Amino acid sequence: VFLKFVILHAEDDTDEALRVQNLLQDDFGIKPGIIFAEMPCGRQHLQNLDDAVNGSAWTILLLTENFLRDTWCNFQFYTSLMNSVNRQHKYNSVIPMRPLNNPLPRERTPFALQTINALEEESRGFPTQVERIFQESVYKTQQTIWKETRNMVQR
Amino acid sequence: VFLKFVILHAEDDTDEALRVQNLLQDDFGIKPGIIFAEMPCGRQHLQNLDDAVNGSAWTILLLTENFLRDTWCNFQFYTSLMNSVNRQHKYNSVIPMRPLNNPLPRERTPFALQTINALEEESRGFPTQVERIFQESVYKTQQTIWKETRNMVQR
Amino acid sequence: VFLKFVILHAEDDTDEALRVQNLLQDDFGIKPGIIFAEMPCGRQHLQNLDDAVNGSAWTILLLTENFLRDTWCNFQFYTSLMNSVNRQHKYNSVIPMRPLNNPLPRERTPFALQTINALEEESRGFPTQVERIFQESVYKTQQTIWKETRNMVQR
Amino acid sequence: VFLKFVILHAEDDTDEALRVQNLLQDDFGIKPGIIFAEMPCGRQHLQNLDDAVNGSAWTILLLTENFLRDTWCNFQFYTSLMNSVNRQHKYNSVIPMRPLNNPLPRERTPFALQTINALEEESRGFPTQVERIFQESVYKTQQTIWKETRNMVQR
Amino acid sequence: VFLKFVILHAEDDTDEALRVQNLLQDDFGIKPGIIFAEMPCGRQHLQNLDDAVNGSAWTILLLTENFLRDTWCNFQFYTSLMNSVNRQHKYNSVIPMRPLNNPLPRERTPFALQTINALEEESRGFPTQVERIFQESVYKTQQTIWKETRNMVQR
Repeated sequence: VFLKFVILHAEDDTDEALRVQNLLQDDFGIKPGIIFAEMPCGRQHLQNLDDAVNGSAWTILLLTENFLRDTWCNFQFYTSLMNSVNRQHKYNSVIPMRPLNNPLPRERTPFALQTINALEEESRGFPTQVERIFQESVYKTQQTIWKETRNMVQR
Repeated sequence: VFLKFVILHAEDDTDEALRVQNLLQDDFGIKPGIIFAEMPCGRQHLQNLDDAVNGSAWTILLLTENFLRDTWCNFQFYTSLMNSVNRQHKYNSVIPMRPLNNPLPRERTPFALQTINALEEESRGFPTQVERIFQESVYKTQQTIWKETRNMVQR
Repeated sequence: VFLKFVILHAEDDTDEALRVQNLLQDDFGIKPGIIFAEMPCGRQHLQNLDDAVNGSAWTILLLTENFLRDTWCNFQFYTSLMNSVNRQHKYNSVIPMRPLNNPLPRERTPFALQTINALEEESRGFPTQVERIFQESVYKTQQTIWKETRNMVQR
Repeated sequence: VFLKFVILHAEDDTDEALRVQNLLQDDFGIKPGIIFAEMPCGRQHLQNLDDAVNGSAWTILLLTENFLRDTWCNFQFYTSLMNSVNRQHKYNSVIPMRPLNNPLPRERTPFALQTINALEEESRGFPTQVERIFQESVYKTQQTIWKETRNMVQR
Repeated sequence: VFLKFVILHAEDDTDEALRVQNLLQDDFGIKPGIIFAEMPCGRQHLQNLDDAVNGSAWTILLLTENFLRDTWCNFQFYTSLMNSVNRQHKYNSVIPMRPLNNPLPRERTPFALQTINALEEESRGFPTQVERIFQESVYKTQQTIWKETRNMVQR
């Protein structure tokens, strides 16, 4: 399995993540895709995070007003940022998007996100920019590598 | 005999274990499966535990609010954890699941369980994640080995 | 009589038990202490086991390579494990220690022991950890109770 | 007892841990401090881990080239990470430090560690940064709480 | 602690940063001051960046020929630029200075820096312009605020 998109969320906002997940899968037909919670039960969350980073092309940060309020949440996506930096194959995989439900405002955004275009479903821009960018060839390039990039790990 | 699932329970909660056992067997058709109490009478509980660990693919921890309250109960599943660690054939066989009847809360969970996805029949997630995971091939792989893994013990 | 330590051994290894017994008594001055064989002649072994469990603070499992090879040997220390679980006064009295002479290896250890720190005279650790733990107050606490715990049985 | 530092190590590297332990204790006078192996014999390793987490101010990860190669080793420090996240009293207690003996290289570091400053005795930086940080008041603050934080557990 | 100056550098050029740091501290007596590497060990680099931005009056960009060659380096000082824009208290705190060791040439400078006076230790100008500008009152103004600006954060 390899995902077109993965949503990172706080459990308080899983309905929003789902809603987004639905919107992503349903409207765009962008499937398969996983939210952090679904990852195989009975395993370590950390290990699933690492595997999840590998298994997803793009990495959606559900920028909910209190997404930052829980410390470990800050820790989790930090590693994702590095992974985008580390591997060309994941370059810009980390997609900050303000939710509809209580988006994080610009007043206090962490500067790191301020340096990046943070999207929003409220905006006219989001769907056209996704359409223009999140396309077969862009995904095809990523997955084609991924599979062989993990065959090495299974030989 | 080899089990798809084995439930570990405290005698105070055997009705819940049964109910779960029924739900598992009845709804999913996941049969055969045993709860700790049923193991052959007249034998040592410890020895049955060891054999039970071998005889079951997955190992359900009935995380009842007072499941931890009895010390030996803590001892019992500790060994199961090791067995998951020890043998690939039992990797993640230990499935922490909060019951419906007075589940153990997150306030005081033993950190070890906190590191793991603990399931719950209250959740929307549990049945779909089981369906996606607890499937013929996954069980087939485990049992196929088990039988020969014990023929060695009976030659 | 109440013992600081009791050694459980197979007759094939009594020299090792003795050697250990000597080392324990001689080096540490930890006296008195008994090995399973010495228990009063002409009595039932089982009954001596029960009394021996009561009469000893700590309970050394001479983990010789074939200590497990004789079935009843497995049965004997099983009851000791329960007694540690049953009585606070005997909590952790059961001390698995790999001998010098052909210690049981980690390859096949019974998982129950794997969950526990099993000591070894080969290690640098064993003597310092004993010194730090097996001390007057720890023993004093146990014996002080024991005596009155059996006066009840003799009134 | 409460420790200024605790070293987490794989048994293959205990000499390095010791050497580090010596260097820490001897050069800086930072005493007392324990390595994972020393924890009271005859007890469960897991339980000692939990108590060890409580008993130490700082938590040194002996990042030896094969420290990650053993799975349970990965599991162990995962819980420590959470404990740093969970309790302010342990904030940043988890100190990743590359050993002298075959340090883990940056080529394959687990991203989580990549997000953190990992120290190294090879560097000019390590001793001055410790001196500037690991100081009476910082330790005093931690221990002063710890003692009362466990008096609650012993009342 | 509050710094007169902070140097931002790539690890390949730490000797230059040090040399500059020495020159700054030694020649001008401008102390204390920190280079990016020194920030407290065991913490997140990003968080230290944010705190470092607050803790320094002026922010030296070690414009080494390959300072831009590493992408995240570009990201880091971008946030600093904003902070100068955001807060009057940090207005022009960001001081681009070409090093002695392989300075970035004007041929390919990023236009943003081209709009700004970029200093150079090779020039006659640098020391007199620093003397005329980096003076007690200018620093006094900044620190006096800083301290109370963080008392708000610690009340």
